[PDB]
Amino acid sequence: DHIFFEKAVLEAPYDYIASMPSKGVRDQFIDALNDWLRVPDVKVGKIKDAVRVLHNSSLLLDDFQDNSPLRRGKPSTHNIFGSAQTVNTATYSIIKAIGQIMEFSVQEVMNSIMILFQGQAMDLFWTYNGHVPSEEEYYRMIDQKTGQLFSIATSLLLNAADNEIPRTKIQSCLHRLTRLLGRCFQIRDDYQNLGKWSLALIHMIHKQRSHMALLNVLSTGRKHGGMTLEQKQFVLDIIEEEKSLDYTRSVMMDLHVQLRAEIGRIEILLDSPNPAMRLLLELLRV
Amino acid sequence: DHIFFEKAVLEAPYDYIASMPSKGVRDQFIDALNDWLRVPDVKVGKIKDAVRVLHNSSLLLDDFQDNSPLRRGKPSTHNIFGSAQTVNTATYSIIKAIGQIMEFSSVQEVMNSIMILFQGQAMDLFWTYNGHVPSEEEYYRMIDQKTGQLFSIATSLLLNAADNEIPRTKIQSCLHRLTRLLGRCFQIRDDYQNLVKWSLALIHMIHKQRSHMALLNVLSTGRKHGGMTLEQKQFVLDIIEEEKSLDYTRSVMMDLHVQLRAEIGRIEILLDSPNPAMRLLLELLRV
Amino acid sequence: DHIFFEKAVLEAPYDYIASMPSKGVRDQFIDALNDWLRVPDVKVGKIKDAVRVLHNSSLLLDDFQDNSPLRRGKPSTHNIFGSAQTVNTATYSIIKAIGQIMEFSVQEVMNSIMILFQGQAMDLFWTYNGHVPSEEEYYRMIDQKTGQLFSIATSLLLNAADNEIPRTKIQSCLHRLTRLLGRCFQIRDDYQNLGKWSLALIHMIHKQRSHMALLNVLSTGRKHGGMTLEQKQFVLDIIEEEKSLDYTRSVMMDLHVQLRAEIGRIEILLDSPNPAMRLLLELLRV
Amino acid sequence: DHIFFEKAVLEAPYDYIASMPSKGVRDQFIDALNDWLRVPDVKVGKIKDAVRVLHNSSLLLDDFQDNSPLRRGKPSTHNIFGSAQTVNTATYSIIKAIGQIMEFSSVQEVMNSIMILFQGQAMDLFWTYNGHVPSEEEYYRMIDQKTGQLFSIATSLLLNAADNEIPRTKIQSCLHRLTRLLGRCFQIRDDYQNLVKWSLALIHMIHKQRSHMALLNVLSTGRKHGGMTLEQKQFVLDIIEEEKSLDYTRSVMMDLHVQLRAEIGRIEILLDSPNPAMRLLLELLRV
Amino acid sequence: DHIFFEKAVLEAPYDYIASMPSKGVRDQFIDALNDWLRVPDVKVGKIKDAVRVLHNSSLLLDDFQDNSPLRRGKPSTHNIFGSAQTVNTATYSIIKAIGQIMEFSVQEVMNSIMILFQGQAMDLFWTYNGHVPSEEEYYRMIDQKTGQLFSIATSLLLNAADNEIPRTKIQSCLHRLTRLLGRCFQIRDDYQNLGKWSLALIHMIHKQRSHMALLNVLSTGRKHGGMTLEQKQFVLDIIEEEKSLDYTRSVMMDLHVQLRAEIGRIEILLDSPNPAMRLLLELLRV
Amino acid sequence: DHIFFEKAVLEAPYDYIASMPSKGVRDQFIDALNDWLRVPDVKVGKIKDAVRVLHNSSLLLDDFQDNSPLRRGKPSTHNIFGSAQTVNTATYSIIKAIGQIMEFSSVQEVMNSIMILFQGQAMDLFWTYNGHVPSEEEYYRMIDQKTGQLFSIATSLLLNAADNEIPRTKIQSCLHRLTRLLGRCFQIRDDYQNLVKWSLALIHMIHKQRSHMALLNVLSTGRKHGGMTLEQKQFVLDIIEEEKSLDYTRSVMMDLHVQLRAEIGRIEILLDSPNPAMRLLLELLRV
Repeated sequence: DHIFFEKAVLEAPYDYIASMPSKGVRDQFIDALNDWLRVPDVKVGKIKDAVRVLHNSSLLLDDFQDNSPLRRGKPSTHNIFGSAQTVNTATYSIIKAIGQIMEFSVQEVMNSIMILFQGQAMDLFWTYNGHVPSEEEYYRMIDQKTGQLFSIATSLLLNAADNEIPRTKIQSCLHRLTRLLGRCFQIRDDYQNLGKWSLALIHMIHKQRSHMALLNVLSTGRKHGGMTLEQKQFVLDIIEEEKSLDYTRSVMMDLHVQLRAEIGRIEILLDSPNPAMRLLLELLRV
Repeated sequence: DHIFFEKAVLEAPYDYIASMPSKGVRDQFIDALNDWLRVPDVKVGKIKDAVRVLHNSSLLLDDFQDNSPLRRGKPSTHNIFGSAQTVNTATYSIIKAIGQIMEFSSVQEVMNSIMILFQGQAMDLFWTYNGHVPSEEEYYRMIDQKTGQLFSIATSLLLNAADNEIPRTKIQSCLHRLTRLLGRCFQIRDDYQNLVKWSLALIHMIHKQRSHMALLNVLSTGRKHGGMTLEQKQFVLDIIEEEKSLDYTRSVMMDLHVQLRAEIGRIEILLDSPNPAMRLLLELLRV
Repeated sequence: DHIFFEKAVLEAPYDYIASMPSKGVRDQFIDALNDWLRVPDVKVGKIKDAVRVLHNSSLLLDDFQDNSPLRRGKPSTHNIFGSAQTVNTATYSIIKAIGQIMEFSVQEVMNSIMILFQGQAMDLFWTYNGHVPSEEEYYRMIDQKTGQLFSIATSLLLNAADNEIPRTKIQSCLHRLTRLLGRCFQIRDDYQNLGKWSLALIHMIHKQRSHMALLNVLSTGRKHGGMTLEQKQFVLDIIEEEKSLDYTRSVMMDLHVQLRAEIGRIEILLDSPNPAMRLLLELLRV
Repeated sequence: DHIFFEKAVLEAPYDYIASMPSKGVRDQFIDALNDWLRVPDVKVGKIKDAVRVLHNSSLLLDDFQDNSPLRRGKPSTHNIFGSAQTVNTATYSIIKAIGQIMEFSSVQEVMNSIMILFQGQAMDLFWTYNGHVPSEEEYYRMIDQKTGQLFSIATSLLLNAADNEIPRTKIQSCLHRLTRLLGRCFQIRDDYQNLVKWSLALIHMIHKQRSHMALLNVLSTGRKHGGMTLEQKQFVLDIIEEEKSLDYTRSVMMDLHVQLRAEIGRIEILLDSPNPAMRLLLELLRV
Repeated sequence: DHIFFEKAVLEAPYDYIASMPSKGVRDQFIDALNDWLRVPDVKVGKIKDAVRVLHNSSLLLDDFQDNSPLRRGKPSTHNIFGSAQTVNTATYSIIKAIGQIMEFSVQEVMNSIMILFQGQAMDLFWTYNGHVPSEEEYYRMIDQKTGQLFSIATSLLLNAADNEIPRTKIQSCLHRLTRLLGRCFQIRDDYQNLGKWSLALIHMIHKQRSHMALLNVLSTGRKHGGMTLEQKQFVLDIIEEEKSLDYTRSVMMDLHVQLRAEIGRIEILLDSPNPAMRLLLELLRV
Repeated sequence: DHIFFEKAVLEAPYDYIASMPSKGVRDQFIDALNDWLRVPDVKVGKIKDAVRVLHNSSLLLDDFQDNSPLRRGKPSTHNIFGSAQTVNTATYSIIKAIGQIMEFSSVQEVMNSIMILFQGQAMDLFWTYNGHVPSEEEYYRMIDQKTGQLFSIATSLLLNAADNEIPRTKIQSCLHRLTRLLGRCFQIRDDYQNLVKWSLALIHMIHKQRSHMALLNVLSTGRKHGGMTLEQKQFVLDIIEEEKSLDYTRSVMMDLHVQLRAEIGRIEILLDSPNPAMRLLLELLRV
């Protein structure tokens, strides 16, 4: 009656970003995963819906301060509803997502979600206090979020997997695959400007030599809550001349080698070749 | 450890406001309620700890961007960690609280209890951002959805762990009615104390009283500035005091005390237990 | 001597906007009106001059805070002289205009001008406190300003009308015509973005259904003293999909029917067909 | 009614500052002036009411964007209604005042009287915005155009309604000379009181005294910041006090009192009426 | 060891702007001057290096607050290191420059540099307190900076001049030439937008008539620490219609006449025609 | 004159802070040092004047953009002349100071002495802007490069003009060691006084003590805001006082006094001159 109006208020900021183009690597991963596990279409639908809400809510919490517009006539959610409403809808949406998950123990599910916020905590902490994460810390952070969200999807699918697949023989390789895939996806994605960092930027800072100019723009942007368009150009130009993108390409090639090995290992564990998964891996390049 | 370090980062904004001195009404209500239910001290402790986390996280989530200090050597949590870390920690803390609830237990019922709090806050944030002053009825409905609901959650948890010699089914209806009305009484009183985000006096003066141009305009000035300074606040106060709208609040509270005293009596009779603790709590919530 | 310098200071902000292109619908209306009344060219000149000063001064008072530039190298008057000088010149110019009018009773003339500020008061009041005017209030506001300024011109012309036209038989229809024409002109003009409002925007809010997104951008722009370019795009897109411009077109078609009736009624009262007035009405379309 | 509501909106910013306590000099001057002219109490009331509206509207028009509160529970009109509503109401109020003037009456002469006020304000706003410090002569010419002119308007209105047994033509010249000089005396005094927008002391120190680098630069700092804070103001004050430029103000005021006392005497002789009220007013305008 | 790192910090903001394109009129002047004096290539190199450091450091002190980017991906030095580091590096660089100069008396060298700051003082003073310099004051300011920097180069070269040139017979004409050349270069350069001023703008203000609009934008920009793009357009448009660029062209033509006379006088003092110097003069036109 | 006017413009920001009351330690150290070297009063006067110009110019160069007033009627130099004029005057004043140094004299040695000050300031500005908290060792190296160096410059100048009966070569090594250690002692003390840009206590608590999350985050908050307000400062202070890191400062200063008293004694023996002035100065630099 009047409660439908209240719900419409509560979910208005969510419905806003939920209409944006997703560029669904995650759903393509779940589809590829299900070519092995063969979970009923009805179930993977709910699992997709669950992790999407989880992913969308992550974005709302991430971009609740963002002022830059999303599309042509679509401002940031913050520029429609303000920070407070955005944050409140986001927190509610996560809890609703967890409630939806509880249909497919309790403490285990809660812990899996909470790891995501452990990851975000480190990312936020480092950003706010001006720490450039080492490559090792960068990876651990990715594992606790982008990799973790991927892991949640994998676990839910394994739980609802067809009765003719051996879950215990496969759970091992499946999560090693998931962790490496999320890392590969995140590294690839952070590369597609040149997240807040990149493998190139991180390596350049920590590897060798003085780039006083670079240290100082980052501090400048940090003081201003981000860098301008010119400053970003400047940082890209430094990275391009130091040949630091070549390091990223080296790591990714090795990452594909590790991942192609994991897939074949699983393809042999089951009697199922997975071109879809190998296809997805091949499209996460350079 | 290095995961202990990661935990310390995550909990750091929570540990900050958690050291602030609390109001005390919530724990006092639980103690007064337990004089009936006689829940084991260990269990009420966990229940107290759980709703406190739930309460502190609520504070963090709506104070994540105000700039006024809490005490002299205590800036706002926002002015220590920033909005992002504050909001992230807060959201984590709520999930951690829900995990703690289940630990001493239905799953969907627990979730629905928590989510009501955000439906109530959604309306609060909606009205504020779009310059709508709540009607007295909407103001109550919001209070029931939040402050009344958090009290309700505490009540539900106590009932489930009540000593096996009290009749939970005979007492359940009366107990939740008492809880809702007391949360309202607590909130109205609290908003009143803070007057001299809304107030029953301010609500009544806008809807059932005729055109005050300076009041409406100074509210819009504050609404589009994030908040009013002291002189604007004082100006709003001065208007309320000359129109004697504070008397309306006094009237509602007195009637609310009558309802509540009657509700306590019914429960003091259903059980064979007089509750001077609950009645004292009621009396201290004066306007 | 030195007083010429002082006057040049006082009227500098006025001379600034007075050189802008007017897009004179008002003067075309006065010309069309004079095809009936046949007021001496010298007199309509002074009347045109009077209402223009009145209109220009209205703009100065309206845009004394505006930061957006007018033309290519022409910033807002505020960005040349500041708010204080702009406001002071504006108020002076209105009083001078009234003095000029007093050549063509006193309390009646003063009252006619004061109605304009009654209209602006409601517009400013609603804008500042976040009230979206109903269609009825929107009309009453238009009648008290854009329609009122038009009415002032009509009255002045009627007063100086040729001796062979019956003022008493015509005054009735003439002011009904003027009120409807100003309304039609304002509705048409507010449409030419998609004033601060529009008939479409007003109707959409008040007619039917929840557009949470729409309510919230308006509140956001209100807090910021106007919306950005993206937010305006967003509002247009919502109105375009809700087919709300179709309501405006419906009202305008009806408005032209009422107005064509008024013109013919006057064309028959006198023995004078007025193609110029009908031409003007036909160009205020969609 | 619904037009009464519209009126209330329009007059709301005016009703706000109209409740502030006034200086009182203007009404006192009119009373002292009426001890000569013996205008019917009803008429001087309307004249007082008219120039007050004219005065209040002037305040609104140049205080439409300063952010400092007037009293403790009284923020600036700007900080209640905003600039737009303040400016719109003010402009309306001036026109309403002019309409009131005609009501108890030439048309063009009345308009010209009002428009002088804006010519004077134009120069004030011009010099301020472009960082020009007025010469003492320009400072007087501005005062005559505004504060002196408003007093002049009051004088003209009183004269026109004067008791039929006083010779208006014999007294007119002396009366306007007195009015101009008293407006100047009132303004110089007032600016002096506010020192310890300009001041006679500050004007004199810049033009007839040699190079003070810190003073000029701190003025430019304030001019491009909208205004100086207290320490900058205090700094400006400290410079004026050590250069003893305040003594120059004292000198001008003493000479002004001599001129004014002589002017009152001439009028006290043209009429057979000593005016202790006007002389008391003069004496109270001390530096 | 660690001191190399400290030096790299200290000189990081200097190395930043030192890589920018110079558009070296100054070096072309020194080359032209050396066609007479014939100072050893090694020495003019150090002299060029000295005045460049001096010039670069001048820029750092001038633009330590500037927010506008220099090139495509090169923000202002202020937007990399902040004002404090920029100012500190600048002051250090001047002192190092003076130390470098001391290889080619002491009080005379110090005084020559200090004149530069006397010039900047007047420029900064006038800008901050809203004084438009007269043409005479404009010239004296130029002589104390742009002309003075040119004079420093001339003096250093004269000191190291070949033994077969008469320094005493030439010092007179050489410094008159230098002063006039710097003035001509600065006037030409200030013209290449339409420094903070121009000969046209200065003349227009001081020559004749009221341009209220012009006075008020300048005050507006002054309050805002500079004018926007539109305001600058507006100022150019006023100058272009008042035919004030014609005054600049008049002064420059006369300046070339004076300068061509000085060059020939020197060409006859020595037995050396200097096409390079005359070439440089010819390229400082309009 | 019209060049005297130009000079007045140039020196105006310098003349402003030059009238502020000085700390006095620098001149007191020179006087105590001259009790050994017996430099003619005329010469030490010029040396004092020179290092003062050098010191005042340093203040101007790093206070050219802070907005807090110095006294009640004394705003920051920045808030009188702006950053540009302040920075320009400061840079000129340093060059003028160097010219004064040469006047009462090597050229390259004098320049190198001055340039060390900017190498030290470069590190200070670098660490601050990029959020690096100096290690105790780096903190000392910076102090030696600046405050210690300015003292060193004064020492070198005194030595060169010392009375011909004191052995400069026998005393040079001990004198510079004393100078460096005293500059450090003066700076540590001064930073300590300002606690209750860095401080030895704050430095020690971050590096040799374990994870304080609120401290690090509030520093970053201030670092990206240009500076902390009073409550943030007070909050930082409250943390230092409960961790008793102030005791570490006390320990270093006591050990520093032991070293310095030993150094004075060696010089009191190399010369036949006890220096109660230098020892008193040492003792007054207490923590």
